[PDB]
Formats: sequence, structure tokens, C-alpha cells
Amino acid sequence: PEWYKSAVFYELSVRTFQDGNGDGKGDFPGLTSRLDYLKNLGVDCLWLLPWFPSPLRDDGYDVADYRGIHPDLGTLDDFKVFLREAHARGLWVIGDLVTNHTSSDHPWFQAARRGPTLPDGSPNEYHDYYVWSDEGKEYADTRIIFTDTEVSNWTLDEQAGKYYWHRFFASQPDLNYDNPKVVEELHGAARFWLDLGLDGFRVDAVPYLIEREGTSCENLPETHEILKGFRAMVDREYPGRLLLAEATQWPEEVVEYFGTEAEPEFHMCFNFPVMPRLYMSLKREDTSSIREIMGRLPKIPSFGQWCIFLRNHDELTLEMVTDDERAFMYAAYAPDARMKINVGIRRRLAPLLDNDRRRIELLNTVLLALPGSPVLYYGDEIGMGDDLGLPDRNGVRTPMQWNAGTSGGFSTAQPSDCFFPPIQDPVYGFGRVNVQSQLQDPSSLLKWTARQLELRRAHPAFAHGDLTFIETGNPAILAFTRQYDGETLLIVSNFAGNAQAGLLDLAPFVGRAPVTLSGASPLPVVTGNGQYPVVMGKYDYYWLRLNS
Amino acid sequence: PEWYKSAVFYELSVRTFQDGNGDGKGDFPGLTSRLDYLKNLGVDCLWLLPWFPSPLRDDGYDVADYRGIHPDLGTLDDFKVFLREAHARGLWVIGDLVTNHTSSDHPWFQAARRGPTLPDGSPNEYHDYYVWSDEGKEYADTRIIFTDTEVSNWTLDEQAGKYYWHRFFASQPDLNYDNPKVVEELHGAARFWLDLGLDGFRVDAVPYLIEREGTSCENLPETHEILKGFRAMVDREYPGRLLLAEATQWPEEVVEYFGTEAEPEFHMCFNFPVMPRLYMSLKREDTSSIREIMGRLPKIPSFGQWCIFLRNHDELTLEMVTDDERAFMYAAYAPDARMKINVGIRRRLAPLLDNDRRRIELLNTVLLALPGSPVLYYGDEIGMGDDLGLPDRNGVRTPMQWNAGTSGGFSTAQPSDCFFPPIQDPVYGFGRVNVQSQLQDPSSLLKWTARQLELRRAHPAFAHGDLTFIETGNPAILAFTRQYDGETLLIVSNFAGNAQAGLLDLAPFVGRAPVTLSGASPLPVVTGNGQYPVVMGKYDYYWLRLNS
Ligand SMILES: [Ca+2]
Ligand SMILES: [Ca+2]
Ligand SMILES: [Mg+2]
Ligand SMILES: [Mg+2]
Repeated sequence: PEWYKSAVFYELSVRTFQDGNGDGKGDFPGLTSRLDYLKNLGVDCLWLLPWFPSPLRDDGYDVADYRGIHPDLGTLDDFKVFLREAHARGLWVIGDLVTNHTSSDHPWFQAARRGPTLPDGSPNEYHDYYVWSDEGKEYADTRIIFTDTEVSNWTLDEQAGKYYWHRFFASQPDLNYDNPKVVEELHGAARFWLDLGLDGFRVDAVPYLIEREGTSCENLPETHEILKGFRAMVDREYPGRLLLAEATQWPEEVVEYFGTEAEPEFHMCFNFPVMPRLYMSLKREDTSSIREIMGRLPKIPSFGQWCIFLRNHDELTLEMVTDDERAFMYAAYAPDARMKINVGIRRRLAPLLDNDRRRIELLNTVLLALPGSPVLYYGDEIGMGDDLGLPDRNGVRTPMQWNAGTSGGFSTAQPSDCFFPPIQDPVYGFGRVNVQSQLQDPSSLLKWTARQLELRRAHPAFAHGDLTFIETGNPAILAFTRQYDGETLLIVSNFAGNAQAGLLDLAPFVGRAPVTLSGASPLPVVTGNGQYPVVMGKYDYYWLRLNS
Repeated sequence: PEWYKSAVFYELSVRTFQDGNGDGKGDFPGLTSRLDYLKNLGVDCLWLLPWFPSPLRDDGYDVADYRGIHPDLGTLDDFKVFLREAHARGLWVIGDLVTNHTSSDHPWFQAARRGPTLPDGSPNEYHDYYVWSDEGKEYADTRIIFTDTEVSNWTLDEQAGKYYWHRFFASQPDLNYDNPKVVEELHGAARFWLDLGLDGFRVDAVPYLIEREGTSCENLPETHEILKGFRAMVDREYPGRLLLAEATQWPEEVVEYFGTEAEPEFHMCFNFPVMPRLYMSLKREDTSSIREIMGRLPKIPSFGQWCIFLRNHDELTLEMVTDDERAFMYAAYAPDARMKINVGIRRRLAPLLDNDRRRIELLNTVLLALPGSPVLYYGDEIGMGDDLGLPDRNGVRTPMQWNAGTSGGFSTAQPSDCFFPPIQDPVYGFGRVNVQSQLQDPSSLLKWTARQLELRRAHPAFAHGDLTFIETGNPAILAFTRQYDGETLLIVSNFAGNAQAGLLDLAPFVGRAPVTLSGASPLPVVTGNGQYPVVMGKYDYYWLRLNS
């Protein structure tokens, strides 16, 4: 099995994890100095948010140089020391590859906006890197992702006197993927980090590569053909590396980003479809949407693995739910207007769940039990909160809370001088929520998370097994089996806030003896018709194995 | 029923609870400012720790005066305005009436140590307030309560050329209740206080205030007789006022401190026998000794009400258990030698349980669901810790952690300047553990404790019902009914740290449905032989109702 299929992933931002030089901004020596924490947590793969030169208008997703380290973060040598130190402990590291767009400061765009003809009359080879219209009327009816900021995906450049296309901020013009030259520029950018030993990339915003009149300009077959060539290049020149897709689409579209056995595409795709449903079910005490949306997801190819997640550095996206589900999620998880942004909710995991550790634990166990490799949002493992006074999605990117000291140990700069201010409020601030506290606390959420990954790590069925929902006769009780190489696990979760009963249909397993995976406390052998009664307490989770 | 049977009791110490003036010592004006917090928590009755003037060689239980206010805590003025406010919100206030002994610095000993006759020739009336002994051989077959500090109960005084008796410290000379001017002086002690508004007293060290040869000098019939007088004096002169007794003995010998219907002693008595087997059964994951010690209590009189508790201002006493049980307890709950004292363990409740909230919540449920009126020890509702760098049992008596400011909000004096230092450590300290934080946090242990009080108060069969244990087929699962007034509670509690299956014996309720007390989700209907199957997750509590 390929290494990503057994990996626990951890998403962090360099600028926001550990400040190492007192200026208030995270950097590569600060991260390096913290690799022991990441390793002893149970993390296998670090996914780093963009680290390139950038004005930071979309926090570095507006790349101005695909081949440097951003001056806030240190030097290209600092990055080389970090990559070497992470590999010595057995961590993989992936980067973030912004294929769809660059920053409007990228030298390419500064050359492109000078018109099709550079002022001495010869053709301007860069003008064509980007996507231009005389009046910005093409691709109408296509939607706007940043609904609270942009009013058109086209914008007029003052010096070219034409419009350019951008699916995101106006400072992030789309790259033109019908220009073969653009394809090689990025294959070459991927080559520069892969040559240095990077283990692969998260690949950003992949559904939006190619645009076509008369289409939504999402999931276009031309976009898949490009992504196929990225994999064909990685497959030939860098066997073993990982390509992981960001694609918030509906199930029948997401699964396509794996390609096929004959035409592979991505190795991994975030399971965006399940993520909203975890939160809906919890609030409805009805888990059917989890089962319904899961059942819409086709089998993926042999090399493929889902990456399961609860929250990331973005808002909780309601882009891919129905109008009614969206409206239901806003009412349940966004009671204040300031809580929402671009068809999303911009809150951290713990505040989404009313800080109820039981609910945090339940979803964290659903995160570890579905088919796939899990990704942890940095700081979620100590129960970090949010700062919704910050703009856009910055509120869920406050600094990591290392201890109760100056700026939660993130920096020796004062809180007001850090890149984003470290949280200080009585519930979620660093005096109460910090890593030092929770390493010394015997029953902290940090120790739980570690123990629970330790638990997962000891049963490969969690990483490689099939999946089979079990009828429970109570919508509050979600039940499934995970089967692999002999072992059968049976996973039972109550999404209600009080005690619940069910009749598990274990008819296929009559005469088997369930045991807890933690300590093998025995449960009644399944007998008779196999209709098996269970009771559960509020948010309980049963991790069992079925012995034959 | 009488108000005590239906009340929530809160134990606190004025010195430790809230400083009003700035000198690092909790005073009555300050306690009076925190009366709303106790009201909103759902507490009915404050049991205070001795507020009387003292040298404090045993935090107020070496009493030098019985009829005034220790100047640390403020004035008698202040006490008035305090008892006026506690009553102006619906709070009963009881007091600690220290009986078997006084402080060696109490006028009646100061005078008594001058000998059996004054130098002028007139018999010293006071010399026989206390027990004396020419050659200290009278009363050998006796144990010393404080075995870490006292070698014997006799202490040779100098100025009276004589030994004198103390069951506790040499600075607490025992009182002589073969003297009737003594008895009068402690009926007169009371009269002082109940006449101002007080509602009763906890009675200190009842089983030891009468001593006689050839015996064990505890629980002697001569001793119970005086107590009957106190009750008699109180029923006669102050009707509807409480008497609660510290009676750490084996069960039957304790029940005797209630009186009988004919001649009655104490209304209320701490259920010392059960409090240790809770801790034992959690570690053993085997509740059998919880039943056994409740199954060895005799029924109690009508007016009689057990007082239930988990922890208090002392250590966790292990005095009344078998020598096998006392070794296991130490092995389980005192890994470090300096955590023991006087055949006991001097740790707070949250550290005793590894700061594991699930375990904390569990014992609290069983607290509030066993037959009695419960007493909560201050700070346990937020999870406070213990400081073993304090002497005696003062490690579980640190300042109330109110917020995250100067000294936890307990005082404006810095931590070095407080009567005892607040706790500052990364786990239990007041930057992480305080009231302000827990007021603001939807799922805090504070709000959980007051939610569970609200839930106890909607179901009077907790205070007033009887009690019947139910078979479960698994010693880890403790279940019992509490019936009263045509309502039946079914209380099911799992003491194991992993999931447990049980077979509950519900034969008497065939055709009834258990429904959760919280949220009213019904469980399946008891059918057949009433062998009702259950599964529980680690430390679950099911609070159910059985409908006709
Ligand atoms: Ca594009
Ligand atoms: Ca005595
Ligand atoms: Mg820095
Ligand atoms: Mg004071």
C-alpha cells in the first residue's frame, strides 16, 4: 500500500505556527524547532499552506514567485533544513500548488498586462499566460466564489485596457491553460520542489482550470486532461510522490478527480461531500444525510484514497449543499451574521460544537473511522477557538497556542504585533487553551487525540478497509463495519444529546463476539436473526471488533 | 418533608473563599458579594467552616471563643449583613459547632490549667471542664486520630503538673462531658447563634466526646445521651433547625447517631461509609462494594436524612475500611508517599480522578442520585486542584478561583500575600480554571454541575425516594430504582473506563418504557422476563424514568 493511504495528515500555516525571530510572524526555523511535537502527536504528513513570495492579499494563495520562500518565512536554506529534519523523524511534507492563478504582482502578469505587443512591436509571449476579454462578456452566468467581495469574475486592467479573468480576488488573475506554455511553467514549478525532496502537493482550486463558453467552467474535461498530465509527469519523473486534490464538488464530480486505472489523475481527494453532513446530522440528531451522501460516492481507483477532514483554514463551505440544507446550516451554526462568508460559516471546530468536548470527540472519532486518511487542522487538537473580529477567513488562522505565556508561546512579540492576534478570551485564549497545559493534564484533549490516533494506528482496517453501513433502526445511531485482511471492525456512534437505543442488523455475523478495541471488554455474541440491541449515551462512540 | 431533606449543601471556608478588603484573607463582606453565584449555581444551604476567633492551629477547629467573629473574616456587623443576604435569596446557613474540645488558648483552659484549686484556696470551677490524669495510663485501648503528629492522647501540661486529654491535637484539649456545667456551656454555645438567624450546625467529632475505661471510647451509650439532649434542646427551643453530625464509623454504628423515633438524635449524618467505596469501585471497575456498604446500613428514622458527599475540607478518610481495602486505595490514589496523612489521602476531587471530566461527572451523578441530601465542596464545581506543598490538609483549601486576574480574583493581594497561595500550575491553576471562564463556556463543568442540579430538582424521588439495586450481570454496571409518589427513577451507571454490556433485571416493570430524564427520549419497552439488555460507554450515566 502506498504511504499516503496509512498517513495521518496535519494542516498548518508557516506564518502562523511558531515565530522564531521575534517579529510576530511564523517562520521555517520556528516550525523546525517544533517537529518533535508534530511527530509525537501521531502525525505522519505535514501539509504546509503556501510559502511563496506574495503580497498576501489572499494570504499567499496569490503567488508572486513559484520558486522562492517568502521573506517572512526565512530563506530557501531554512526550508532545506526543515525538509531534512522532518524526513529524519519519518514525516512526509507536502506543499500547496496554486495552479489556477498567480498574484497580479507575479512578473508574468506584470509582463502580460502590457498588451499583446510589447512596445517595440514584437509579440509579448507573456500576455497569453492570462485570460483576456475585450468587454468581459464571455463566461456569463458562471458563479462568483468570493460573493462578498467580487462582483464579476472579469476585471478591467488599467494599463492593458482589456478585461482579465479571475475566479477569486481581483489580485489573483487566472492562468490560461489553453496556452501550452502555461502548462510547462507549472510542471516546471512542481519540478523545482520535487527535485528538492518534497513528497508531494496539495493542489489548490483544481476544478476551475479551464473555461468554456456555454459551460459552468467547473470540471471541464479539458481541466481533467491537464491534471492527468500532471500525474503522468509525476508518475514518470518522481515515483512515490503524492498529489492531493482540493475539489469542493458534489459526489459524482469529486470522484472524477481520481481519474481511472488507465488514466490516473490524483492520488487523493478531500472528502468535501461528507464534511457538511457530519455537522447537520449532529444538529438534527439524524444521520441519514451522512449515509445518503456517502452512498453517492463511487468506488475510487486502486491507487486512490480519500482524505477526511472536519475543518480547514477556510470557512465551512456550504457551496455544495442544497438550498434548504444551506439555510438549515446557517440557522444552526451561524446565529450571528458576522459568522458567515461567501456561502460559508467561518468558525473553528470547537466553537461550532459549543466547546462540548463530547461532541468534539465524537466527530473526531468519525473523522478517524471513515475510509480515508484523516487531516487535522492545526490547533484543533487542543480545542482552539476563533477570532471573528478578523476579516475574511483569518479568524480561524490565529496563532498556535503553545503555552500560557507571552502570545501563547507563539512569539515573544506582543499580541497586537503578531501577524494575526493570538486569542485571549476567557474560553479559548492561550491562558486556558494551550499545548503546555494539555501535555501536563492527564486527560486533556491533546492526550486524547494522541491516544485515539494511537488506537487507529493499531488497526489497519481503519486505513485500508471497505465500508458497510449497518441498519440501526434509530436515525440517531450511525453504524458501519470496516473490513480488511481478516479483521472486521464495527463502529457505532450516537449523534443525539441523550441516551438512545437501536437494533443493529448483524445478521451477516451471527455467532460472532464483539469486543471493544480498547481493552476487549466483551459484548453479547450475536445470535438468532442477528437483530442486535444496543443502548448508547449522549454522543457515545463504540469502537468494536467482531471476532469469529 | 422538612427543608433539609430537599436541599443542596455547599461547603466553604470564609477565609479562603473571597477577600473583600485587600489583605489576602477572605472576609464576610466578600463572601456576601458572591451570594448570587451560589444562588444561580443551585445551592440551597451554605455550611461554613469555623468563623470563630482562633490561633488557627487547625484552621478554626481549635476554637478559642464560641461567641464572636475571627477578625480575619471581619466583624459581627459583617456577619449580620451576610446572614441577612443569604436569607434574602432563599439560602439556609448552618455553622460548624466544635464540641469535643477547644483551643488550649481558650479562657476556660487558660483558667483550668492553674490547678484544682486557686492559690487563694477556692476550688477552680474551670479545672474540671477538661479531662485530667495523674499518670496518663487511663484509656490505653484507644487509637490516636492524628497518627502522623501525636504519639498519645495524653499530654503532660507544665503549669497544672498534669496530663490532659485530647482526641486530636495537643492544642485542642478535649472536653469533659461527665461534667454537666460543660454540657450547659455548649447548649449555651448554640443559643448564641441560632438566636441571630442561623439554621443549624454541623457538629464536629460527635463520636468522641465521652470517654470511659475498658472500652474503645467511641460510640459509647453515655455519649449518644448528651447528643439527644442537644436535639431535645433544639426541638424544644428552635424548631425547624438542622443538626448534622461527623460520624466516620462503620455503618450500623453510624446509624445510631440518628436516634430512634422515641428519643431522637441527629436529623442529618454524613454517609461516610459509602464515599470511599465510590473511589474504590471506579478503580476496580466493580461496584460490588457500593451495594455491600449500602446493604449494611440499617434503615433510618423518619426525620432522618443522609448527607452524601465525595470530598470535603479534610483528606479522603480511609479510617473505616478493611486493611485489604486501605492498601488498594493507597496503591490506586496515593502514588506519592506525601499524599497520605492520618490514614487518609489529602488530594482534591479532580486530581483524584486524573482531571478526567467523564469520571468527575460520573461520581457527581451518583452523588446527586443516591438517597440523601448532597454537599458540594467549594471549587469542585470548576475542577480545582490541590497544593501538597501546604501542611496538614490545607492543600485542598486554596483560594476560590474566580477569574484570571490578580490571584484568581480571590484577592487584589498578590499570590505571595494570600492566607494560602492560589493555585497557578499549568493544569489546575486559575489562568485555566476559573469561574468567569466557566460562566462563559457553553459546556463548562460549572454549567454542567448547575444543569444537573436543575435536573435533580425536577424529580423529587432523588431527595425523598427509597432505593433498590437492580441486577446487571456485570459488576461494572451499577443500577437502581428510586421510587416516591408514583414516580420511578431508574439510575444506571458504568464505572468502567471502556464500554460495558449488561442485562438489567426489570421483571417488575414488564410493559413499561424507560425514558430519559433529559430530553424525554424513550427506550424500548420492558418485555418478557424483564431481562432488559443494555450497553454503556466509559463512565456513562443513564438517568431514566419508568412510565406506567
Ligand atoms: Ca481558470
Ligand atoms: Ca471528650
Ligand atoms: Mg518570524
Ligand atoms: Mg480580607
